[PDB]
Amino acid sequence: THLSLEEKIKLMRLVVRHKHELVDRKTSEFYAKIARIGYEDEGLAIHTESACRNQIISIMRVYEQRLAHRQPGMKTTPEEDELDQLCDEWKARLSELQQYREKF
Repeated sequence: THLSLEEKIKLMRLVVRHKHELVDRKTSEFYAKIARIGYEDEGLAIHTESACRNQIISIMRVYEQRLAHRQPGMKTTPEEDELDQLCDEWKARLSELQQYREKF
């Protein structure tokens, strides 16, 4: 299914709010919780764990494309600025966990 921009922001706000609850190698518990709270509180459709995770993967993929093609002087909206900030914060959490796994 396809999320609207508003739904993408609601979803990423939740992901970031709960980011410290993600435990490396326990992704199932995290994405299941996000899917549940997104449905119960933010009015998102019922998603399976996998479907919810796929939505977040897609948001992040498009974010990376936006970053790569951003141009100096481009005009952005406040919704775009918030989504980019949320995506940056989620990317940083994933990178933190990757560094912990690799280095120790």
